[PDB]
Amino acid sequence: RKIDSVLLIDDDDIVNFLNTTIIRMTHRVEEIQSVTSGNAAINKLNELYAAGRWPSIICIDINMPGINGWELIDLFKQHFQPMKNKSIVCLLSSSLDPRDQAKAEASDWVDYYVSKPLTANALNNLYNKVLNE
Repeated sequence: RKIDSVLLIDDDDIVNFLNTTIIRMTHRVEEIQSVTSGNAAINKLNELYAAGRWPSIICIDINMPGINGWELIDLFKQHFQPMKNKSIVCLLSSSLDPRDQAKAEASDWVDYYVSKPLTANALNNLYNKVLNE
């Protein structure tokens, strides 16, 4: 019942650190990694496709120096459509907004949209989404 992994994309280290603690507190995930930008994300997911590997869950901060989480998804839509459904994608935004909630629901790449850091509830649905895969 473990989860293979989660990749976190945020440019704020304290948040990556917090989120990755709160995932540790959950005892349900095998490996956790972290990148701090959209292009570093590409390079890593890319290095990953190249392996059986694809993160079990992906979290992405909307607001990021350089391209934001929406542009990163637009790029996923275009580089990585193999995986559109081999992943579970969570978007995060410090401040929650209705516009964005709606796009997340729209988008078939984004499975969820929350504030920051991860909570235990949010991680539980994410785990349930990977299991009702």
